[PDB]
Amino acid sequence: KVALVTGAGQGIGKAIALRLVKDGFAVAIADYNDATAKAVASEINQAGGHAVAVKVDVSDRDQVFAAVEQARKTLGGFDVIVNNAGIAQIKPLLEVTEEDLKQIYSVNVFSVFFGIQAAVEAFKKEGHGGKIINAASIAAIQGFPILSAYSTTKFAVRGLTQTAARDLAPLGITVNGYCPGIVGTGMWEQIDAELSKSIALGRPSVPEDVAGLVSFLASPDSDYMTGQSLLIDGGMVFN
Amino acid sequence: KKVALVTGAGQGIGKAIALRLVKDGFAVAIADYNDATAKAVASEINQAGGHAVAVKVDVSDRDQVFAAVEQARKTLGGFDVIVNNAGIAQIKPLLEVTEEDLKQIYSVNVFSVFFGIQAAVEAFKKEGHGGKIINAASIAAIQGFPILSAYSTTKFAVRGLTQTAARDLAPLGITVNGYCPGIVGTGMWEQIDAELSKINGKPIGENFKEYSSSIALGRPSVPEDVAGLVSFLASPDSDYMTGQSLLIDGGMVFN
Amino acid sequence: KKVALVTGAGQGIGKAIALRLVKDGFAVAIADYNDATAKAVASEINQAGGHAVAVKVDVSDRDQVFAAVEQARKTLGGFDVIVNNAGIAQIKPLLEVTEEDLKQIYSVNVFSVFFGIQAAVEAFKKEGHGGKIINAASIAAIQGFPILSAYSTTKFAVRGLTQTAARDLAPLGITVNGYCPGIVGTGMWEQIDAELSKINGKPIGENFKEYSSSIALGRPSVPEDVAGLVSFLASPDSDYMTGQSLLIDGGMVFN
Amino acid sequence: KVALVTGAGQGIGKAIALRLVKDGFAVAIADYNDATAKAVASEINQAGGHAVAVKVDVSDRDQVFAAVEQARKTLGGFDVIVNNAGIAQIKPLLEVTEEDLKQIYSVNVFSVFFGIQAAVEAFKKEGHGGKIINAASIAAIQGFPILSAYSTTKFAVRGLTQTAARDLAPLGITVNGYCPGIVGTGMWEQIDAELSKSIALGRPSVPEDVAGLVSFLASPDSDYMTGQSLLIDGGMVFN
Ligand SMILES: NC(=O)c1ccc[n+]([C@@H]2O[C@H](COP(=O)([O-])OP(=O)(O)OC[C@H]3O[C@@H](n4cnc5c(N)ncnc54)[C@H](O)[C@@H]3O)[C@@H](O)[C@H]2O)c1
Ligand SMILES: NC(=O)c1ccc[n+]([C@@H]2O[C@H](COP(=O)([O-])OP(=O)(O)OC[C@H]3O[C@@H](n4cnc5c(N)ncnc54)[C@H](O)[C@@H]3O)[C@@H](O)[C@H]2O)c1
Ligand SMILES: NC(=O)c1ccc[n+]([C@@H]2O[C@H](COP(=O)([O-])OP(=O)(O)OC[C@H]3O[C@@H](n4cnc5c(N)ncnc54)[C@H](O)[C@@H]3O)[C@@H](O)[C@H]2O)c1
Ligand SMILES: NC(=O)c1ccc[n+]([C@@H]2O[C@H](COP(=O)([O-])OP(=O)(O)OC[C@H]3O[C@@H](n4cnc5c(N)ncnc54)[C@H](O)[C@@H]3O)[C@@H](O)[C@H]2O)c1
Repeated sequence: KVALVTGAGQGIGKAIALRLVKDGFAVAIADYNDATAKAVASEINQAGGHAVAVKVDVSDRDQVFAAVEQARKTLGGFDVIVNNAGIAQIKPLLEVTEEDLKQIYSVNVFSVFFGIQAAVEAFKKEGHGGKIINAASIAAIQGFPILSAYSTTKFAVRGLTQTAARDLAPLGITVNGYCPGIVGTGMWEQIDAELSKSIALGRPSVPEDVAGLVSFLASPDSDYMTGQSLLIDGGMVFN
Repeated sequence: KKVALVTGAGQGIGKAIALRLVKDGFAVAIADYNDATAKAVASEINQAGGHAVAVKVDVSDRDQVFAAVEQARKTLGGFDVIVNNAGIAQIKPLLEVTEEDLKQIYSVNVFSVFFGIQAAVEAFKKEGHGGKIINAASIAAIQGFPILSAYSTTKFAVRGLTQTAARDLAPLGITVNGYCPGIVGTGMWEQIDAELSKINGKPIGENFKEYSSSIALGRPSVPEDVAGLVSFLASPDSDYMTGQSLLIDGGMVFN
Repeated sequence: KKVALVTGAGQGIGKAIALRLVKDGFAVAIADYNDATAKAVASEINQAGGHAVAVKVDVSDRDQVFAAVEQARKTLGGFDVIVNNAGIAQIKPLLEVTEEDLKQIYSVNVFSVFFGIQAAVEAFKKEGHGGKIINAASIAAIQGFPILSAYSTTKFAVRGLTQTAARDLAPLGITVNGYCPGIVGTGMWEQIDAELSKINGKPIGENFKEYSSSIALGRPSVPEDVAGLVSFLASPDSDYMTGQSLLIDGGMVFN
Repeated sequence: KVALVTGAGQGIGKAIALRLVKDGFAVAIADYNDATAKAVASEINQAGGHAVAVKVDVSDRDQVFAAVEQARKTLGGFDVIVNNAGIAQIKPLLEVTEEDLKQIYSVNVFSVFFGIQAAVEAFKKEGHGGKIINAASIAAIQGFPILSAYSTTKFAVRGLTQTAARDLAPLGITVNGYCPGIVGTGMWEQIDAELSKSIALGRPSVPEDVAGLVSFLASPDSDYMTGQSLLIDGGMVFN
């Protein structure tokens, strides 16, 4: 069984990739950062797993298709895609520009359209169904202040997860999403700095928290679940 | 007299909204990319005793949106309400959606609302008071629709924007709410039904009926249904409501 | 003149709703278990030119609810709107909630709405037309509140009832919607704040303030805020809306 | 590790119980039907697992507490409770009586209050946190026609899951729920008969579908998730 994870060079994506390896997947480590992607892939291969690094800008449709097919050929199948890559824009709502919007929507939303399309083609090529797993956010469930552009892209991903699930279900292809809360990654190590210029369980999130949920969404135990965006936020928003 | 600007007011839901707001006592800027229909609606209002001005604007263009709001503020002598209503539909199987499709529909359906919010906030500040921002979402913003994936995702984005902007702008005394129509017999559903017909081979009208079979109240919607809700959202009775996307869909989805 | 019955109309939100519906032109039945306040509010309406009757009813009693609606229908000469507003709050840590607590609050807050719906539907049929059913939910029906578990669960139940009844009754031309107030300074929050104070030791008023810190618009709610929404829900402008629970909470939760 | 599952004599509850056994739990089979409960418990024990049958009417607070403590003593711990027992009332909205409401609320809602309270006491006794897992329904997310009383009880359970999660999180106790769709069990083999007098994946649900989700909710992989009601309905409602 084969999975491709975008943004897997670090943070949540990396934790997801390592957990899927533990679960028995061969994993394509897809990232625009080929240095971290190759480092993660090498770590997996050293430890006896099976991984390959693929460089891709997920806002580029051709590169997304190329990444999926490369994964499929090299790893010998294709069963799961995790559309995880994304960026945060910490800019006041009134200061958001058209260029900002074009960038963040291409990276956070169009990428998921492209990933869905490429994955479905690979599933068909392999002659079976599959699982599409999308990174949303708590900001996809309740809009977050000063992260206005970001929030709206994650709402769009939530919507995409629903509509794609409806359309692809007859093919035996499911589409679900995960909604992290506040996770101490590089993303929040930039949100932190830009913000300067609630959790029921009473602790911030670690990438492994999300990885555990994605393990379920990649497993047969989630076969009959589709179109859902699941919160693993330590109890911030209830849905 | 308070002042409202309604985008996409040349026809359909926007036109109905504009006419109802006139009835409620607003002076209204009729904003549309279609100059002829905008002028026609404005003329129809002025000849029936109301006060309206036509403003040609492509809402996907930020500079034009600011220009439209400023023109409304100057000509009508105030600015109290903006209705971000203009939008388009795309009808295409998910796997066939192109990057160009996405760039177009997000520009028109989503970026436009960012620009409308920004322009209105600046106008409210120049007028020295708060205000109301009202966004056209959709039932497709609550549950994603089959064969209209691009459209559905833009409306989800508008729903999210309504929430986020409501949080951010509340300290300024500015509220942000949305309306979610169901299946409304406008030019847009004429288009949707026709394009669905080409895809699945069902005769003209049949797709409209099947998408409408889910409606509890047992009839499709008319633009006036939506105008009534927007009247509330433009009135002082909605002053303490913000961040909400309200369904007036005859009972298709419950939220 | 159309006819509305409002339960819990002796004081607080119910009283404000009743007075606003009178302003809108309804004849109103003032329904309350408190006979004195019901009579007082009815008298206050009649002495100011409106038309009202006081009806003593325990809404947890099905026979009394039917009797109250029938009395309203006969005395006021019609029946068009019912507002199921009467309710109580309990304030108690989750692990300390008793079976007797549950039996009481579900009887008053939930079963009452079943009975109101049933009584109103029968009345609408006797009058030979459709109608509007309007239920008091809560922000606690959308997100469960700490230390008010019993109350929160009853309001979730009312939210569900609003949806289910909307589906079932739509063919009869009867709509069912709900309103979700936020933090409203009534006798109920006087009680809640006092009981929370006894639990966590914070001075009177401080719990009310902390529960209100989440409000985007930066002020607690007054009953008039809710009355404005219910005015819309009682008006023809909401005819095509059904099954919805609408938040007017100053921006605490977004739905 | 020890789990108690109510309504485990048959249907979804039984499937949940058997899956938790496979996962390594000792399981208390709790039911008002002691015959089926004892049969399921015996099946588990015969196969090398560890189970005990407990008779309980979950609408009876004292019996719920007694069942939990019996499980705790006999099986040697207490880590998970699954509040699964419930009934359906297929009665027209206008025909619903006060007696109907008293019955269905005591069985479907009060039971979950009681189960939560009893489980928390056992968790404290054992000196650790735990997992509370509640059976909601698709009818808890969108109200279902002609199942009006039922729908409202499941909405209440959804609300209870949220509020209890908020209150119990500081104790390291989580509360989540599962929302089955249309499952071919004895319950729908009564709803079927009373109804007489949409699924994206294009097939009805089997009890094992739900069991897979509950396995996740009983596992460490769900530790950071709380207050959520998760749909596994084959794509009927999206949340
Ligand atoms: N961090 C949080 O608290 C949080 C909360 C909610 C949701 N999320 C979501 O989870 C996902 C992962 O977040 P994270 O915190 O690990 O982020 P991160 O910034 O730590 O990692 C992002 C990774 O994606 C890669 N990437 C960025 N843009 C790319 C592009 N155009 N093409 C290919 N790769 C690209 C980066 O190189 C990086 O390796 C994101 O979608 C984020 O929106 C994160
Ligand atoms: N069933 C429905 O019709 C339905 C349902 C849900 C939501 N909505 C939403 O309601 C809104 C109005 O829909 P409608 O049915 O009245 O549509 P319509 O096609 O009848 O009218 C759209 C109007 O917007 C104008 N417009 C389009 N693009 C523009 C641009 N870039 N700049 C300025 N003006 C532009 C058009 O000229 C036209 O006058 C839309 O946002 C739509 O998404 C409609
Ligand atoms: N912050 C808030 O006050 C708030 C917030 C959300 C929802 N609500 C809901 O709004 C509704 C009105 O609340 P309020 O703040 O005006 O309450 P309140 O306590 O001020 O008034 C309640 C009224 O209901 C009457 N009543 C109580 N039990 C009754 C019974 N069994 N039969 C008949 N009448 C009965 C009382 O006599 C009283 O007149 C309630 O359903 C409440 O749950 C209130
Ligand atoms: N079957 C479905 O399609 C469906 C859909 C959504 C939700 N659910 C929920 O899943 C849960 C399990 O449903 P199911 O279909 O397996 O039901 P079922 O009728 O097949 O099994 C119910 C079990 O609970 C037991 N039980 C009933 N009342 C009890 C009481 N008072 N005390 C103790 N035990 C009692 C019964 O003896 C039986 O063993 C229920 O809560 C139901 O509401 C079911």
